[PDB]
Amino acid sequence: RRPFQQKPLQLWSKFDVGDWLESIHLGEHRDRFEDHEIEGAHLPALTKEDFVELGVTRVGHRMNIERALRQL
Repeated sequence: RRPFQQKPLQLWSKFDVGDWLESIHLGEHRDRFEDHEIEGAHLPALTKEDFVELGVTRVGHRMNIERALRQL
């Protein structure tokens, strides 16, 4: 169990995003989204060029990240 499972998207600290990323099998991105201090409130406003800057250069990852967003 982890605190992102327990609080709304908009209250996710940068550490919570990192927890959620790993939960969707994208922990490879956890440290670069943490240095950019991406928060939960940030996740639904990320543009494709944001995702590149965050190093999510693979289409497949972008789309997994965004299937998961809607599941929330």
